[PDB]
Amino acid sequence: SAPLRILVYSDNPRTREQVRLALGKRIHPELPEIEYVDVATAPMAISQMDAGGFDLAILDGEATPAGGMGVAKQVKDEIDDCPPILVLTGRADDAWLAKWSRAEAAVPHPIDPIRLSDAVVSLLR
Amino acid sequence: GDEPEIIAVRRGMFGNRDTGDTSGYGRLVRPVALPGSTPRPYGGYFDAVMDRLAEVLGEERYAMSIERVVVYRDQLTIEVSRVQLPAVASVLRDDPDLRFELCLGVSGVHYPEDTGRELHAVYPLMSITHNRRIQLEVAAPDADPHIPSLYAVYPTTDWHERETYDFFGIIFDGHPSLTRIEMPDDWEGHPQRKDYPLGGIPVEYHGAQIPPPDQRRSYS
Amino acid sequence: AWACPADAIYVEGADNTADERYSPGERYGRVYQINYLRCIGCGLCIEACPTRALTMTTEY
Amino acid sequence: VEMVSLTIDDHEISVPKGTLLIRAAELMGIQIPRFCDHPLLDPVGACRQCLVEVEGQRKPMASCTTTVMPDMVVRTQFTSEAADKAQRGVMELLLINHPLDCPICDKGGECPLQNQAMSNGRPETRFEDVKRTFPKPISISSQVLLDRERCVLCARCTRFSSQIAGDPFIDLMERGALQQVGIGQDKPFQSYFSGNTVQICPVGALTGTAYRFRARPFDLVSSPSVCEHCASGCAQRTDHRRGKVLRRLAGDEPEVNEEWNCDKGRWAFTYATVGDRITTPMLRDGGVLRPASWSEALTVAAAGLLTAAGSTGVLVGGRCTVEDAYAYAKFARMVLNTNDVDFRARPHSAEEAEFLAAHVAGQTMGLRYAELENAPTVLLAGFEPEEESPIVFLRLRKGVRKNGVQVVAVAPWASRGLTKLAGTVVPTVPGDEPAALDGMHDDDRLRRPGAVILVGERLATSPGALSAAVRLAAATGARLAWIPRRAGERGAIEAGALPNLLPGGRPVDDADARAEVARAWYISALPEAPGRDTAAILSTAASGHLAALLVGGVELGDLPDPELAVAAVRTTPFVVSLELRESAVTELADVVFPVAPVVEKAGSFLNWEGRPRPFAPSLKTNAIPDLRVLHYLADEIGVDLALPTAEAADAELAQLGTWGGARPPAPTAPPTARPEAGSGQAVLASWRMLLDAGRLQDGEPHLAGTAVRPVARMSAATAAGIGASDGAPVTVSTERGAVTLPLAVTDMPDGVVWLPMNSPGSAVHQRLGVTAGAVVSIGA
Amino acid sequence: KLGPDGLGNSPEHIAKIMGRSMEGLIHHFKLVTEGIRVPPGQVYVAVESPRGELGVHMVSDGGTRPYRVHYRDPSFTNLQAVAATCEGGMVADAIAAVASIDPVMGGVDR
Amino acid sequence: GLEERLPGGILLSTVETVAGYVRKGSLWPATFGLACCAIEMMSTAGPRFDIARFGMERFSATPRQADLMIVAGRVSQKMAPVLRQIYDQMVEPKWVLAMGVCASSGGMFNNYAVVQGVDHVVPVDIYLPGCPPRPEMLLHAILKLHDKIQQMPLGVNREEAIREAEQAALAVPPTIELKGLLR
Ligand SMILES: CC(C)=CCC/C(C)=C\CC/C(C)=C/CC/C(C)=C\CC/C(C)=C/CC/C(C)=C/CC/C(C)=C/CC/C(C)=C/CC/C(C)=C/CC1=C(C)C(=O)c2ccccc2C1=O
Ligand SMILES: Nc1nc2c(ncn2[C@@H]2O[C@H](COP(=O)(O)OP(=O)(O)OP(=O)(O)O)[C@@H](O)[C@H]2O)c(=O)[nH]1
Ligand code: SF4
Ligand code: SF4
Ligand code: SF4
Ligand code: SF4
Ligand code: SF4
Ligand code: FES
Repeated sequence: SAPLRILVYSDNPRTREQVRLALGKRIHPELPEIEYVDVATAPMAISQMDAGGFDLAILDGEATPAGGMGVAKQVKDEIDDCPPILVLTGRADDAWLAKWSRAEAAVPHPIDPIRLSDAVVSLLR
Repeated sequence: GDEPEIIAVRRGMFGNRDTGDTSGYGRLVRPVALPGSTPRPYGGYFDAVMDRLAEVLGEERYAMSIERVVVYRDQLTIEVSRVQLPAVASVLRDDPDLRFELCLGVSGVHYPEDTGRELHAVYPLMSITHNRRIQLEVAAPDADPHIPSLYAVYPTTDWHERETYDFFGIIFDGHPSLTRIEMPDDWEGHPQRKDYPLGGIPVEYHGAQIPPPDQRRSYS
Repeated sequence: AWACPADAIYVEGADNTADERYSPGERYGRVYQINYLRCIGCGLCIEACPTRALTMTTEY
Repeated sequence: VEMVSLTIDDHEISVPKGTLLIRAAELMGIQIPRFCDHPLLDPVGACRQCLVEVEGQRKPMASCTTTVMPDMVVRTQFTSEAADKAQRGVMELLLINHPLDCPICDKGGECPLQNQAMSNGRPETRFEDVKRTFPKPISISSQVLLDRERCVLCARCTRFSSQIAGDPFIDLMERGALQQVGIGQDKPFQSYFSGNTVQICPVGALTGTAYRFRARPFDLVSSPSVCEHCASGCAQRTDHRRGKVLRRLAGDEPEVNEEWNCDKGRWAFTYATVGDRITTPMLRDGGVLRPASWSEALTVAAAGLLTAAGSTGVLVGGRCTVEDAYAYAKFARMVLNTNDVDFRARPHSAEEAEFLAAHVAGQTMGLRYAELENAPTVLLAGFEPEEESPIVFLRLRKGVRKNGVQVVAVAPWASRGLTKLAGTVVPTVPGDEPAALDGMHDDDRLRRPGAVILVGERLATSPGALSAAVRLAAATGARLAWIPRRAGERGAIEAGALPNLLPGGRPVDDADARAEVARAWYISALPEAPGRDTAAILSTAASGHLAALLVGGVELGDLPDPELAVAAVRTTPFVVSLELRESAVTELADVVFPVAPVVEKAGSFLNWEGRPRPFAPSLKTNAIPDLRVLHYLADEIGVDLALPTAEAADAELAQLGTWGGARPPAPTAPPTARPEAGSGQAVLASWRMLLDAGRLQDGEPHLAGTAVRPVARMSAATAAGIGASDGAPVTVSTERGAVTLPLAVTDMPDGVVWLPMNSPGSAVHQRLGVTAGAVVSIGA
Repeated sequence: KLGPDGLGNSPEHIAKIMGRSMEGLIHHFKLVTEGIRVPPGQVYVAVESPRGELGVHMVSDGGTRPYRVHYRDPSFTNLQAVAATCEGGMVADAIAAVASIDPVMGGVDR
Repeated sequence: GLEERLPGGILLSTVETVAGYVRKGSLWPATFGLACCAIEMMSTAGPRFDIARFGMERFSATPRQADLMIVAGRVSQKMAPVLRQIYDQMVEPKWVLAMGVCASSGGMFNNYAVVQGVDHVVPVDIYLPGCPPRPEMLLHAILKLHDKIQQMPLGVNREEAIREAEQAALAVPPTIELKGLLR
């Protein structure tokens, strides 16, 4: 199998750590191994997405210089055959914007490990 | 009716919304009543306005329509019973002695503790000809938040019935199209209802953050 | 901070121990942060201060 | 009840006879200013702030002291110029000497003096003279600072420390303007209820040293809560700032704790932030405990549990909420298909399990605090109300002072709590409790209607003691109530987290009960083999006959034989820990899952009266309860536990309801002969102090400093026979170790030595490996 | 008051509240922190804003915070005239009509 | 463009510096403004000040000609899609100036209706405090953006700068962990 590569985007290193903690090397033993590419800045995330080869992108809607929802909209408008996007929302009322970002799934802060894992499995399945 | 309208029951000294910081001060029970029915000799031209409204409306119709009359801070409010709102609005607009042609809008206010009357719609009416003004108040339960739309009588209430709907869910039955005007149509909930959370985020600081004011302690 | 409409001030008091005193009296504000991306310049803070410790300059 | 009509201002109402004018005004919605008045304290009429004008009285009457009388006419400051003038003059006199400390005062924003000076005070000062001054602040204990200048001498603190808590270590001192609340000398305040004086002070005079200068009300996030520690289940108000709990006020639950706490509940909230908290799932790799992802940890735990099939034990501990304990039981019986479930992480017995099934499980609200205050006679067996369930002590003291409750304790010696209850000791060496209980069948006091027998958890350690208590309750007719020490034990019982019990008091040994619970769980059938208790599970695992353990929130040091417990967990091939904190189990576990503390989790406790004590989370955090850890561990194992949240568990428990069928038989255990202590040896008595080396008390040095001095207590004859002297160090010893503490001659029955079970430097279970009732060598 | 350190509470007020007046200190503290308490009631008050009748429905529940504050902003009502003043004319006429309405959208949406 | 294929010698450095000088000047704002911050932006264009001195008087009516998007006011939920559409319909290189507290962090309006900072939806280059920022403050922020634009790399230098900025950003702790002197 091919290590599924997941892009974790957040200016906050602790959000990236939590995302990587919820999703281990294997979300389930039936699923392939997972390799994480951490990106703290929007330019790096966009360039990585352009390089392709990602199975999922987790974008923090609370990212300081460039929010995850904006990056999600940008990638789904700029990359052809871009992978499913999961957005982390800083509040419940952000749900509407999460829908606008066209992200395949939205997980509110604080990141529930189990909710995030279930959403990731659903997106990769 | 005829009793004071309690919109909230405040218990405990110092406006504590919960158990309270200092022991022994929480036993007070002070109902929060809005001003009640005014004694009949209303002030200024309010007496003339009400006499004319009771003359144009039949005694039976007047009693069925006007639920209450309040004169607070030299301002006249008429608690108009739901259902009867279009009739009294037509009478107020058309009656030459009343002639309240200018309706300034509709304002929604939510009283989650006012049983059977949680949602109030306020209609500020002004008569330029007589240089008078009044307010109508129409109450509706949270269970059946329906009010008769005044679109036929006061077209200006259009968008107001919408804003008030968008922010409270009052249905204003009969409105040509009661669609959200402020919030997106996909929006869930009615923001200005007291039960709708403020929806803020913590304010970020170095090493700390301040939750939104709705989460933090308050005294009223 | 109490009076700020925008929650733009964060303040944490601490004791003026004899070994290290920063202000007269029992308390001093050891942490004092203003989130100027939340400040609306209303000036309620300075009107709130009972010591004039907080002023607002003309620097912008 | 007699009812008297009355007129306050122009309005008229009727109130029960004996009501105070201030209370009538409160019920009517009139706000009379008050400082010294307190509903739960006997009126004192000191501050004179509550003056009102009463028709037929020349002087203004203190509404806080004037009982309502029929046809009385009262005019408050709202409708009487004289009353308003009196109240405002009293306020002015109250403020002349007050310090200009509002900005620096902790009570600022929450100060009754500020509010009542705004609403009933002059706009500006007339006082141009010199203010009275004191050195400020002065510590009256490790926890409480006193600012005598802000003190309005309302005496609420002293009146509380005398009436409510029998700990009058503060009193009003000096005279006149120099009068001040004080402790007299270096002797500290030293009561478990000191924090209440902080919450009862209407000014910033008494303040908590822990909460000092850490916040003002506006930035506090305040949430209703329930105390985690005792089985009292006090309603509380947890206040936290920037995600850190700063204080926990007493709340207002008239049916549970009224407006009081013990110091433990108020200040023992720092345990979750002392640095030992487990923040991520951990796995045993290379013999070291390494951080692991949730996915990897769950997968490893599921693999190990499946490889351990039926040979698994589940130690639930007493800290879990009712929902959490229900999840543990459901996981053990549905997922692990084993009945080896036990929440008792402490000295216990099979007779205890039988008694809990027979008389406790499935029977809620049988006795209530309101009944304790009215019970003509209360018999305490193996129970120290002040050390265990302090609010029970407060209610018993209230009953003693008001309704003349008579308290009897079958205990080796009169603890300070018992003395404060005016209770009479029945001096019994530990283990001889069944003899004393059987010897009270003829006690006329217990025949009296409403008589109550409160049994502590410790009677489980005495064979036949619980059976004797059940027999005594049956013969006398006195209602029997069992009062544990940990908040989650009664919830665990209702959760069915016992080897012989199922949820709702349903006995395991009843085919109908098993069928009903299985139908409610949508499962084929529940395990039928009898379950092993905590001691049996530990013995089996230590012998190597247990394949794995699921240990949730268990302090191995609290078990009667902690050496056995550590050996068991070490020898167990696979150990899964659901622990909030780094612990001994964690050091020896194969998989460790972090679980949210109480402040971060929704749930409900059951207090000793079986009352539900619900609470929503105060801190929103990514931490998850034991419920979800178990649910998703089962899901990885492949069984849908159907407990995604506390709401689901509560709904399932409500659907199951109480058993309501054939009640299990009473224990009826025989009174096994007590061991006889020879020369140089004594029978060990012990109970846990309120403030001791308990883990949840960690991180709070002031509270620990408030703990009672640990002392080994002996009868004078026994101390003389051991060559010791009062105050001199004495060492008690077993084959495992020794505990050395200063000696206190206590007039105990001869041949009995009492120790604090877990006070610092005592740790009786760890240091000696024995519990109350064992024989221990004594020496000077 | 102004001083070499900028704008802030006047030194005389500081002296009054922190030095001599306990009542003054209490009043400053409370009126700044919680603020006044407004007796419960409803009031509709209107002014002639540059764009028309700016009305305010203000409801107090007796607390230190406004229970309900609704602005009838004249721009909100005036924008209902866009259909009347724009339909039939050219887009160039629509621009002039809307500008004549002079809507400030902050008042419109609030 | 071919300017991004140039070798990293002195040629690329000079192209970078001249492009930065050219773009810092003639930095046409988009004809875009949400609330009172828009009024202060107009005042900055007004005679008392002169945005024109900086070559920025041409407020591009269409985003195609716009180079800088001064958000200049509060962004509501319903407006965020529109603002993002306007941003995407500008042609690179683009820059976003979050004028005012509302545009930068939501300001005083910390509630459901406001986005809590336009960086939630568009990359922000400069945050400008004020409510509203006085026109001098806007000019200060604009000059700061000019300084940023002048030092903007290109081509291989741009890629190296992106990598270095990523490496630096991955290490910075969050603001919630700067507990300096907090009790
Ligand atoms: C190929 C090649 C390189 C050849 C070599 C030779 C060579 C280099 C080229 C040859 C020369 C060439 C072709 C050069 C290129 C440049 C060129 C051709 C031209 C471009 C330059 C040019 C056209 C200059 C003049 C343009 C000009 C007259 C500009 C002035 C425009 C003005 C007056 C702007 C001010 C507008 C303004 C006030 C802005 C505010 C906008 C706001 C506030 C928006 C939001 C907003 C609005 C709109 C409200 O009105 C409002 C009202 C009330 C409440 C709220 C609001 C609100 O929110
Ligand atoms: N699984 C789980 N563990 C908890 C929970 N709360 C606390 N714990 C842990 O359980 C362990 C044992 O706690 P206790 O048995 O109460 O010991 P204690 O804290 O000294 O309190 P005592 O019962 O008086 O001994 C502690 O180390 C805590 O870290 C909980 O809600 N769930
Ligand atoms: S000017 Fe002062 S009081 Fe006003 S928002 Fe800014 S920091 Fe807060
Ligand atoms: S106790 Fe009350 S009045 Fe006295 S300084 Fe503190 S807040 Fe001010
Ligand atoms: S310390 Fe507080 S409670 Fe005690 S007398 Fe003084 S003001 Fe009253
Ligand atoms: S009595 Fe028990 S439950 Fe109540 S506050 Fe004290 S420790 Fe907590
Ligand atoms: S920051 Fe201030 S001036 Fe700018 S839009 Fe927001 S409220 Fe208006
Ligand atoms: S409260 Fe009654 S005299 Fe003090």
